[PDB]
Amino acid sequence: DDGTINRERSVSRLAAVAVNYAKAGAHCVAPSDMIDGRIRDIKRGLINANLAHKTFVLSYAAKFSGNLYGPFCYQLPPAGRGLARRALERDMSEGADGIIVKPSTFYLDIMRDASEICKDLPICAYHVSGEYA
Amino acid sequence: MHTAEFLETEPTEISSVLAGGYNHPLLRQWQSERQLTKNMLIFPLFISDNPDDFTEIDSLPNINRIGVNRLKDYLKPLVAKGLRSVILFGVPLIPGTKDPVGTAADDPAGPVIQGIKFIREYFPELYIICDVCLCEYTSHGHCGVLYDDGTINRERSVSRLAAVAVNYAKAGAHCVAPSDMIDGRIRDIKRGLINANLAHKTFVLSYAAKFSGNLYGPFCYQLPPAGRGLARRALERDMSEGADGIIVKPSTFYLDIMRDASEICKDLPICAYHVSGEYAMLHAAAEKGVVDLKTIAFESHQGFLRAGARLIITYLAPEFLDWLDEEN
Amino acid sequence: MHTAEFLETEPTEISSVLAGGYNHPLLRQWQSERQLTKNMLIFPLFISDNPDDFTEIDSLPNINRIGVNRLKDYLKPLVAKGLRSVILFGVPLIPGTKDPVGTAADDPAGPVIQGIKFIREYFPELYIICDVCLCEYTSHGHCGVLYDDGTINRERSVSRLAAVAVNYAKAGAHCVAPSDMIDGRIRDIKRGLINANLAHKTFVLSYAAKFSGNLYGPFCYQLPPAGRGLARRALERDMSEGADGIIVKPSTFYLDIMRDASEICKDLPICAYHVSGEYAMLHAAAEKGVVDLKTIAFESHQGFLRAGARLIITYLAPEFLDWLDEEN
Amino acid sequence: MHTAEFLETEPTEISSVLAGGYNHPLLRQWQSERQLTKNMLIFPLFISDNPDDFTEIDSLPNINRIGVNRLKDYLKPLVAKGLRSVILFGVPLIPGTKDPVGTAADDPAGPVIQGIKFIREYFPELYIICDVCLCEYTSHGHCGVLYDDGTINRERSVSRLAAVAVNYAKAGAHCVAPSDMIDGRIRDIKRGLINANLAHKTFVLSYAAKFSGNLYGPFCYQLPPAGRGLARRALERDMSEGADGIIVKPSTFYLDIMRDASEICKDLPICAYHVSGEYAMLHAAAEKGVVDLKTIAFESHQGFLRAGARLIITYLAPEFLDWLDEEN
Ligand SMILES: [Hg+2]
Ligand SMILES: [Hg+2]
Ligand SMILES: [Hg+2]
Repeated sequence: DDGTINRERSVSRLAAVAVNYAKAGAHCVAPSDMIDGRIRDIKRGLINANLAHKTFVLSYAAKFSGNLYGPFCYQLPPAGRGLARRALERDMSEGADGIIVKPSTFYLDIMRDASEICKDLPICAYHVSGEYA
Repeated sequence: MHTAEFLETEPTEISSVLAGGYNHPLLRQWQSERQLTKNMLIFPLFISDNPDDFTEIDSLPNINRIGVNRLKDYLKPLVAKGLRSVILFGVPLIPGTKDPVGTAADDPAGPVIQGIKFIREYFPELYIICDVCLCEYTSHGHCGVLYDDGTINRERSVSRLAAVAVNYAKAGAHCVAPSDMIDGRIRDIKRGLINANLAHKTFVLSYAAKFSGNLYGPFCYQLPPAGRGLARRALERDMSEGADGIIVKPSTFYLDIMRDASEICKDLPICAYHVSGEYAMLHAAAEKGVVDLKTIAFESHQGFLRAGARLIITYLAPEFLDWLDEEN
Repeated sequence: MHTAEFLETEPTEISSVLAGGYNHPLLRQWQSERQLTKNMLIFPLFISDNPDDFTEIDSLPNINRIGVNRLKDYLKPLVAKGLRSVILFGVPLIPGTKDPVGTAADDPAGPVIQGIKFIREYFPELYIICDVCLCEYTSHGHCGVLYDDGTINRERSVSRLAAVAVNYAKAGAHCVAPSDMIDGRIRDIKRGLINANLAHKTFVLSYAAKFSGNLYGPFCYQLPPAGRGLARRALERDMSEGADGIIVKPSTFYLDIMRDASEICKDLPICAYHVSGEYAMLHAAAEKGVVDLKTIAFESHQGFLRAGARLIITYLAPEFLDWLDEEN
Repeated sequence: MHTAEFLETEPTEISSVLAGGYNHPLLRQWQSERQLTKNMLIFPLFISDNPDDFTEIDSLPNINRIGVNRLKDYLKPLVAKGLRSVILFGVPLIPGTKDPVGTAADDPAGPVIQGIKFIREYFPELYIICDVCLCEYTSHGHCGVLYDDGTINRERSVSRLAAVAVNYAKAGAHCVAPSDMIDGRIRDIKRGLINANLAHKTFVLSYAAKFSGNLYGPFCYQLPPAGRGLARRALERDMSEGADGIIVKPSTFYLDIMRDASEICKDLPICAYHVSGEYAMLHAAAEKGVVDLKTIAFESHQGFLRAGARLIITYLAPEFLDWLDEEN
């Protein structure tokens, strides 16, 4: 009601999509929300949907907010270096098989934390449009 | 008909709810490993030999080639703006001062030393850092004393650099930031300052991490962009050799390295350097409007502070001292 | 009647489902700590003294004893295949060159130095590594300058090895891989290259881990197969002594050690060496059909890359450069 | 004339002299993290359904397909040789026992359970480990209960495996080594043994690390040769799920992984498995003479013990029990 995101709903709704793609024939699903625990659920859903073993959950464990997406909801602070470590460690725990760090070039340190923390998970760098243009 | 499917959930884990730690604008200050002050900003200076100079350089810059008689005006305001430091860059412009050993380097009557005697007196407040390198005062222009139409003569160049290093330090400069990258030049610069009995007054601020990329001028010893291991060995070495603080450059493209710096060199104040490349890249990008300068400037700079740095050498110094004064 | 019993389960834990990270053929590339390129492969060369030589050796080999006048043909193709490096092995075949101090070693007119002057000119592209040892140029043939009908005279042999090491390095070779295993031979080879003012050009690629097993030739200082601790102390030492990169051999039977190598010597490029034994063992095994060569070759080689190595010295080099060109 | 140059040295560092720790033959036993005994060796058994069987398999093997009436002779000697364990492999040969759920699996009258009741009585001394998998007792032959002309039905197959697992364990078997690699099959096999109130008697010896390579038979869920990270996550998981010991296979080509195993699973006895591939590869290699079997056999096996394993599953078991009796 003319406010703030209804977590559990949105999540229940996202996990829904997530699986339909995955039912449709897609190999990977990269949730780009950043709504807490959306991964535990997307993995659980793919499980019941008995697709757990085919789909690669590639989370966006690290989606920060900066003037690099379009010049000028839930989204981690540029200076918050600790959330981002807790936000990875969480998604790793929740089932994520790989993770995404973005933007990239301005957050190599974070990407660096990613590798340490999420050492056994293939890490992916995202060169946001901002950086690009 | 296609209806919105909604999967069946489980109760929310208390360990999936971080979001409340970062909601208010204040908790986004309370999450910053360190907040950006004015006393962090270190302004580079390119003191030219024509004491009447104030020549604009450029690629996107708003940076100059000042002279010792302009200094009391360009510096005046900034300082009243709260500026606490500067990193001197000397610029010989006379027709015959270069040479085979950058002799004109430690030159009691040049840009640098004739700049350092100017501040210590008109602006006793400031804190003087002096870049230490033979690039600019040499005929070939390489950073160091070279051999037979080849490769740098280490021990010589070093013996020569440590020389300058101390003269600055004898002249009245607080800090010396060697920018060569010639092995063991630090052990020597520290030793020299020791005999010269100045060890206890001068802050050796090494450039432990000087990489090579298209970010210094569009297109000698210098670490590879991909070599992540040298850079760790190159820090650990300079830390051992006496360095009291260290420099990582460029910065924004090497936050990971700056990150390694903090771990490795944990007890040494780390400094971030926003190379001109980065700098003129941001302005250039702001003009086409790909982003708004002021926005990208602090993000990029808190990138320094998060990534590890408690100090910064940037050209946006004129700018931040204004900004950091602001609230709403 | 005997019926298939099926126990009663619990809901599947999200932390028991890894399988989706490795299903597509591409995610099995996305899981490899490092993918195998051509620029990793380093080809050993056994340059004989009869410049007309191209004598096949063997146990299972497809390896030879070439001469300096064959070199421009055997090497030609491979290079056009993308080959970027080689590790020279000199072979004196003349009737009187051995001796009490492997004098003929650093010999400006031998296999090795008369090979290294051949490439630097006909194939400037290549990267030359030179094995450094007194085994082959000595009458007794031991690796080092020996005493009275006994045990190696360390300091001598070392003083002598460091000598060769530098001559190669003076001759135009890029890298020097000491293969003795005589204590502190590295500190000295690095020191020598320093005085010789070549420190900054030559890559000391030690053989920090040279064990002893039936894999070099069927059946001096050399580490025990079970001694897992020496090997860690033997690396940490060579790292300290100046080594810029290190070698582990044999390889496939010592992936654990290669693994220790990576941890210990984390910032130093690690190299895997597929000893001839291993090599002729694989061919020999492929002929009886116990496995298909091509299959076992990459598995065994990605064993290097997973286990820790970003470089490799193998005889399957002729082979991989072909293969790595392939897709389906 | 070309004379032997000898560089000028520095006094030998005490920290470059390890060599005295490994000189005598005894100090090379005193350096082994662990010495190889007979009670380490675990012999695999392929108990066929024709109780009169003793059919030789092969690629290089000296391994068979015995029957329950041969068992008291083939086993007799070995045991008197000191053998303390075996890992049973059941072989149904009758024309109609396969099927959609490997029902014939836990079959009180089959190779496996009719083997396990034979030892517990004629050789009470031995220690029985039973491989647990649906590969061999299924029509399709995949390891697990499959779907509609596709991909393994996890939860089913698991529910079915845990079933077998317990029947063996009810039948009188000491250990159960699941060889599937179907996620979470361990949590369940441990849970089952718990309800079945056998948790405290049966040793779950997982195959936490079963990779895929040309070493099992020349040319379902199974980890990639290059995936070094899954294997660490795949161990840490099985350790968590109840596994009391773990298996790494193949072995010699994965000593690094076996190495990770020891670190990760430090408090769990680690076991090395010398897959048939490796095995027939060594014989095959010994025949052409590329090496002498006996030599390569212990090196390769101490490779297990150094790399991390306090147990071993090999076909050279007949052999070592002889050998380990020897001195000179
Ligand atoms: Hg310079
Ligand atoms: Hg040698
Ligand atoms: Hg199986």
